[PDB]
Amino acid sequence: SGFRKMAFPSGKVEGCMVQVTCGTTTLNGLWLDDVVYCPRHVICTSEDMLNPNYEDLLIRKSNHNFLVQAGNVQLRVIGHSMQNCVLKLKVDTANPKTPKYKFVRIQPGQTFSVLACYNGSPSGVYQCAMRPNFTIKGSFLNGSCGSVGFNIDYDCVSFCYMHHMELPTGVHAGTDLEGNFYGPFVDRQTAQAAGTDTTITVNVLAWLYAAVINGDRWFLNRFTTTLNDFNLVAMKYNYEPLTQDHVDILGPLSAQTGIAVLDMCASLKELLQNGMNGRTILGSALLEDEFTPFDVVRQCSGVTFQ
Amino acid sequence: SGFRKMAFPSGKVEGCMVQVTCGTTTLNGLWLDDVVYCPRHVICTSEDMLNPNYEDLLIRKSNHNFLVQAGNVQLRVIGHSMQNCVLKLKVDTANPKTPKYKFVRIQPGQTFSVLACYNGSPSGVYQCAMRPNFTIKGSFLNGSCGSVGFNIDYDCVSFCYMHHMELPTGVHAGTDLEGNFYGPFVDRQTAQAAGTDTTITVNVLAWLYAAVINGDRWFLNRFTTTLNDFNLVAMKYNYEPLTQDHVDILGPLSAQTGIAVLDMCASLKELLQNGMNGRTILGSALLEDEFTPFDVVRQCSGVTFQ
Ligand SMILES: O=C(c1cc(=O)[nH]c(=O)[nH]1)N1CCN(c2ccc(Cl)c(Cl)c2)CC1
Ligand SMILES: O=C(c1cc(=O)[nH]c(=O)[nH]1)N1CCN(c2ccc(Cl)c(Cl)c2)CC1
Repeated sequence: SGFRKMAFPSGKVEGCMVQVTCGTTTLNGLWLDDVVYCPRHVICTSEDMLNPNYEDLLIRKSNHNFLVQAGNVQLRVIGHSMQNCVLKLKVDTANPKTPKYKFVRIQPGQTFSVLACYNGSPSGVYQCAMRPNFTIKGSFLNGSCGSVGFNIDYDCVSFCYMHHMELPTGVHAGTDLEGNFYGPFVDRQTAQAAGTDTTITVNVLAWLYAAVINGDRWFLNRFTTTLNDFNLVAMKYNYEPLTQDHVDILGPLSAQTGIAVLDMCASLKELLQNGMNGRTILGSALLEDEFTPFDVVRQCSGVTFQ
Repeated sequence: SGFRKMAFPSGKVEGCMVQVTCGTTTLNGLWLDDVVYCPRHVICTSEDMLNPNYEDLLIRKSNHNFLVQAGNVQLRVIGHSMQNCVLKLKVDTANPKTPKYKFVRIQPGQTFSVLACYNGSPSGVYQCAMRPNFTIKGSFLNGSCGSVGFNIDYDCVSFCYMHHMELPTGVHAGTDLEGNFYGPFVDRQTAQAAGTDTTITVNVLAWLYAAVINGDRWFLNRFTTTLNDFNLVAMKYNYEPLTQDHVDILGPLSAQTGIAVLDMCASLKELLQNGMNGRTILGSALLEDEFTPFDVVRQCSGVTFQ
């Protein structure tokens, strides 16, 4: 029993991180087979950042302007190209630690682990969610660009995020591994604003089911509601609307605890309208929305990886 | 910027986990050089658990009653012995992935990362603190015994915890890697109770400094207090007393923010006496005590590992 913010084991990703330097700028890269992936803004200088023209900046570089290091070894760059907002550096050596992997573009509400890195070296791992406004609430300092987010499915690493920048509100923005930003952001040092964020309802319900599984039941009641009555109250508190697909996703947790989804929705309705009265759920005094239904199942039923 | 519950990268530990079976009982082991370390209760059957006599139970076993698997490979056990509450299984092959390591017995209030494992396979990583009552608030299911806790210092893995059991309150108890329990527990399936827990004051203050570093300042005030006046109020709320060594430990965070420790103590005094008024700090509505001063520095100044 117990319930923690649990990240995936990071070892398969640690062996893919490298350091990329172009000029006086150093950040992290991801080395898979014989390609190093990194944010294209590594090629900017201070003069370029407010409004870079990346096609111009790249035509002015050659292979030897890029220094790639994996620990002590230097990797010889033998070609370069740009895909959307990522740079792809072809190197002369295939990474012998390349895991089975794929690239996935995730949707808002999904969770992933971040391996935060500096100078090509892993510093720490943590779990976060992609917010509805396509930012993440990360923890990143100077030098962290190029750190990646991932999930593990069986034996396969699904890369879903590469870190590019911090916004003025202190939250973070980046791309999938094909270089497409999540959200309406661009890789220039202009001032950009994230849209208003909402609470991820299906995740809050998954976490209430985790609470029940761990013996925290004080918030339950005998009422029920309809999807339409619930969504009317949720909109007033800036919660995402609940769909029938969400209800079906929660099926396994409803079955395991014997509490119907629409009954759990009635409890959540009461908690939105009356607050928690200085009581806690799973050790929190706020409603938590960065666990998916799959996170809860995984952690309350015990799945491992190869 | 940002602040997360950040674990150490787990890759150096992942390569040390193995599966140990004795009879019908399987749990996890830690394979370092040519020794596998695991909880000694792997040798108990249902008849033994209420009151095992481990010296008797072990004399009745031979090397071949122990099945050790590292993935697909089976390791041949060529000797066995007991140290306190851990079993040490000598095997015929030295683990080629053995990191630089040491064994440390930690003190209450310190933090570490846990690599939760099932059947020798890593399932997830999370950060926890050793509580003042020598339990940890973990997340562990059936099959998790033998999972380890660790820190990383430069290039060295410091192992500090091996998981042995869950107590009736849902919290967890285990040993250092020389087999000595933390706290007054024993490895028999009797009912054992943990002592009353307290809040780790020096960690709460470290987390308030992290808040200031990230722009959350609403709780600050101009007052100050003395160590003796603070400790009088803290005892009333079940907070650990603050010592001069704690004050000195917080030195680097005091310097970086310009707020004296005893000024921060005056703010904490007000928060204990008046509550948080439905305001939050770093995204929490409770005072958080599982970050040490070193955790905060590491995360708000950017240290990596080799
Ligand atoms: O290393 C960090 C960083 C990341 C973070 O998350 N937090 C933090 O404090 N620093 N930066 C800030 C972003 N920068 C940058 C350069 C050129 C362009 Cl064109 C763009 Cl868009 C961004 C690179 C260096
Ligand atoms: O695998 C878990 C487990 C661990 C956990 O943390 N949570 C959970 O639900 N299950 N167990 C429970 C403890 N058990 C045990 C056997 C013999 C002795 Cl003599 C003792 Cl002391 C303990 C081994 C199997």
